[PDB]
Amino acid sequence: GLPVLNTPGSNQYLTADNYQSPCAIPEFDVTPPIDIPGEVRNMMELAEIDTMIPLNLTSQRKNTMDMYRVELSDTAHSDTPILCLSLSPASDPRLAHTMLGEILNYYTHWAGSLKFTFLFCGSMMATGKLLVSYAPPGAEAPKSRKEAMLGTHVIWDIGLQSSCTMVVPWISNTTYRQTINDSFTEGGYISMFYQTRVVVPLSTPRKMDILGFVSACNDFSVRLLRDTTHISQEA
Amino acid sequence: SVRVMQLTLGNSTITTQEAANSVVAYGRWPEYIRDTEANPVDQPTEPDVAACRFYTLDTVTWRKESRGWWWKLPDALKDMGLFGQNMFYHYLGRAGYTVHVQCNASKFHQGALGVFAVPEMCLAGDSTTHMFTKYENANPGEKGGEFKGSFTLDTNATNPARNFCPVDYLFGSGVLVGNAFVYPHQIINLRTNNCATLVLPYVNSLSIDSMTKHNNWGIAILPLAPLDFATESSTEIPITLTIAPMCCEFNGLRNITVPRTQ
Amino acid sequence: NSLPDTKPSGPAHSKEIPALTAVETGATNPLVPSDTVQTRHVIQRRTRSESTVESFFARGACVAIIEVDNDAPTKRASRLFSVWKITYKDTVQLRRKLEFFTYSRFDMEFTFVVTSNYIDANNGHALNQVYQIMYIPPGAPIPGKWNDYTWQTSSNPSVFYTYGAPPARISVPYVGIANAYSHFYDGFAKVPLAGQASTEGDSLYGAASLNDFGSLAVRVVNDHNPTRLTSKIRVYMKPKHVRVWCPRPPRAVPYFGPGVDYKDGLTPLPEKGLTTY
Amino acid sequence: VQSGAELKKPGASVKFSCQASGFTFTTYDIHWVRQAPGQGLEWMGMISPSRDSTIYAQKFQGRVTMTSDTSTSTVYMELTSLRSEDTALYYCATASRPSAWVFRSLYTYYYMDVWGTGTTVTVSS
Amino acid sequence: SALTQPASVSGSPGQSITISCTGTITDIGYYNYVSWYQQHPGKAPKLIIFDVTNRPSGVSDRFSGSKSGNTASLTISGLQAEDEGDYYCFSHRSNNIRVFGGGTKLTVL
Amino acid sequence: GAQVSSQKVGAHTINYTTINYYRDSASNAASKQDFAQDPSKFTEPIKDVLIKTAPMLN
Ligand SMILES: CCCCCCCCCCCCCCCC(=O)O
Repeated sequence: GLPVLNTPGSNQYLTADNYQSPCAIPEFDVTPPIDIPGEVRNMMELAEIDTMIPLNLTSQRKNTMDMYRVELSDTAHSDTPILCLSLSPASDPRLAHTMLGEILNYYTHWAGSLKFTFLFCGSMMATGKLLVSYAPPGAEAPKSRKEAMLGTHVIWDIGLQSSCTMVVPWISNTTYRQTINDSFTEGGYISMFYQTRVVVPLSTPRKMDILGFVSACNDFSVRLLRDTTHISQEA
Repeated sequence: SVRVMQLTLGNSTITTQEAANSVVAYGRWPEYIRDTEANPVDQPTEPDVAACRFYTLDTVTWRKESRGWWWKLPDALKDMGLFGQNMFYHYLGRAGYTVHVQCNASKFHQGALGVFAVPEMCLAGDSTTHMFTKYENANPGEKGGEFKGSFTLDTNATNPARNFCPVDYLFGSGVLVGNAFVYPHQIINLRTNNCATLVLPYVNSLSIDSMTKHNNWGIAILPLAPLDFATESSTEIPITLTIAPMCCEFNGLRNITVPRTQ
Repeated sequence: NSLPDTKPSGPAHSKEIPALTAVETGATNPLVPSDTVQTRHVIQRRTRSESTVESFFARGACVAIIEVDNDAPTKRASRLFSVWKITYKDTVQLRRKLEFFTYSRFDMEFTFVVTSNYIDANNGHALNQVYQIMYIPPGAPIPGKWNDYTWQTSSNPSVFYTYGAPPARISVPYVGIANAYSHFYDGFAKVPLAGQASTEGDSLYGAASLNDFGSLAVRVVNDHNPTRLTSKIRVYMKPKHVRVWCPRPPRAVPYFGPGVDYKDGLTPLPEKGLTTY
Repeated sequence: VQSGAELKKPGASVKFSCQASGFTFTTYDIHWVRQAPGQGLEWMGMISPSRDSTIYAQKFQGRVTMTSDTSTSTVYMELTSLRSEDTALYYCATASRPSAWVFRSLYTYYYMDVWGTGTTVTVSS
Repeated sequence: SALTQPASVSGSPGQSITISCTGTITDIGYYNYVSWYQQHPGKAPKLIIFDVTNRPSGVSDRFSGSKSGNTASLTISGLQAEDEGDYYCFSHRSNNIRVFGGGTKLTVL
Repeated sequence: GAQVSSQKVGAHTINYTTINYYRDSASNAASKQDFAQDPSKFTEPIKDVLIKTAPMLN
């Protein structure tokens, strides 16, 4: 009889323990594994894949195939924005239902850089330039090209290479950012503007669509697992 | 330089001049069963060039009102020659695939197609009764099926249809179609490329399975951007699939399987 | 190990174009922030340890609530024993986490939490109860009564739990007949043949085995008290030593049955303007 | 379990009444099964007074509405329009015999074990 | 959509008979909620089997039940003259619809 | 037959000790020592070698 003392925390069930346990089926011959292609060892291998963003969540456009498409036009030059994003990779209604957003809804803290890739789906004869900008927070959100020129921006020329990637750098006052829509540790503002305009010749469609993609970089991390608000069960 | 390719398998040859690239799904080329992973004990038959060749399915037409198309493998190649005969004669079958999608248009056209290769592409039914879709509707063959714009419930309890009702933004399975890019994929954008090539290895939880009971891969073609041409009244361009099996082997030889069709 | 460090980068004017890409080829552009903006040297000490698949599946989840009663068998037909067929698909959270992937292979640890309650305490009192949890593999006989011969457990594994104890915990190995579990099965159990009748050859779409992992049988060992006592045992399921093999998009609509079907809960995204932040 | 009356009229709506005990009203589900003469049994629907949820058969979905009354422990069934095939004997049944098999993973399934004496309705001029 | 039963089964006293009930998938062939009911003329239906092989209290032991695929069978061993009447098959369909059988008249010869 | 290994150094001895008490491997605790990763089979599943500075279509 070895003298022992029972510490507090005895006879509890913690859901996240790592204790050993007896086996109900001893001496079982486990079927040996095979080399199935595509083995996933980390969730951040899946967040580094481009997935489409439901950018156009207008009431006639949402929950249809039209919500992934933003319509560009042949009309004259203006400094009004084409799209606007609030950079909350979860709890923005556009970004939270991407695969990056669905992985990040299982976590409370995120850190790292993001890649935004926009694909041009017009004709070959269609030619134009675009300004894709990122504004770090603490200021008024840019409603014109003159305001968003001062931030981090990429000028994209439409040509043979049909898509361009803007890398949002990790500019933050904290080591990790919170998943929910907290005003503290907010992400920034992302918008797209016309630099010059899209011009087409005759016998060409004057309206063309753009498709946006989101993915994480190699410096991306999450650190505290949680439940999601995207699933529910009745009764 | 990169934009030209020549594929050859068996007696068939595909040449393209406006290719993007070729995607090998999950970085794995198709291969035969190694001796360390072989579950059946009988000698496999390997038809080689009799089965590993490019078969061309029926041509579907892309227009403005079209919402998508889908196919099942190896169900789409069940009537395609000696591959279909070796599938129907044998109990077990394993094949990798090279899927080539062809869709050409002029430089004044616009549009984009998403070519998605889905392992275990399950589709939802049309009724309240769960898992009630029959074999004849879940295996249409070379004609495939079509994605629909909205969900419609079958109220006929006397003679139910027992069919799929795949909604294209729900991808036929209740997942958002923007997140379908985690599958191995290529995009046919008409200003960029006229073809898509996917090389699919054998992906299953078994080394070999019954091909007549089980579909390993599903190919989904969805218009990511709609077709438009010159602001005129109507336009219609064709889409052609060409699928080649790779590394075929079959084990359990018995009499012919004639499935019920109605 | 730590993530790769941010190398310092100056201004660039060259033929190299890392920003231009083509997503028609099916690849992600592998860009870092030094390819687009000027960066400083940052030594990164962050790790991806919590984002592993083992840490993702490290938490247990409730899969069943099995209800048993202790009562005299002569009145009102109380549930003296109850049988539950083992599946994960009736609770949505662990089902969604598993249906992130197609194929999986893990050991599993079970945990059973038992609570008891009095229907009416004015009828008397009752003693401490002992609960028997019997595993029924597929093919083993099912009990028909609470005092049947099948509860002797000559070959079936059984766990006896005294009320008030710490919760009962066992582990099982990988018990699948394949080389991995299949979360999705695009197929049928049997193929209908030509010439046979319409009642023959039908099967469910995606069922595979109808009884794949068996059932759990729960009863109260003790005899009947004058008071009716109800009891709920909650099954908590924790995967460990996890390997997964094919990533899938997560489910965006409410689940409807064991398959991929949907009836309601559609149109999930809310209204948000295009040019409003 | 008691049935209200026995009636006859073509065309117009006929209301049914079934009164049970107060324990069985709040705990168990109440089912409606009809029986044409020599033609076997036919399920019509379910009223569950603990949560006031209704499930109807697809043959009787548009015509049959079921209500509940907690003050008298009585459930009601109304057929909004009647045809000549609806000449049948209508039973009121209480589902209180349970199954050992757990319905889904959280609920209990009950079979019918207590049946009322019935109600005969004739649809003829 | 109703379940299939034979119209009439006949037998002498002392013999062993079997009444068969064939349904479909999403039915008997999927669930274990298969039950049997007995109806004498003028009476309410009485439950004689509630789960697949299980009997309620008070039902005589000569009744038995089994299931093989999409078919459930009720077997009466040692038939008596008091068993004359109708036998009804009952099961649960997966769309939460409860459905009966056609009914089998038993005649004791 | 004890196994000694290093734990996490967050807010921080360095080592911890684990002994397997049961015969079968399903009884063992989660080791959580895996840090293998290769996203290139999902992010670049292309037969040709991708160079980020080059044009992707050439
Ligand atoms: C004394 C009780 C013993 C309990 C025995 C449990 C039997 C093994 C259960 C394995 C469940 C597997 C669930 C996931 C499989 C899948 O992904 O299809």
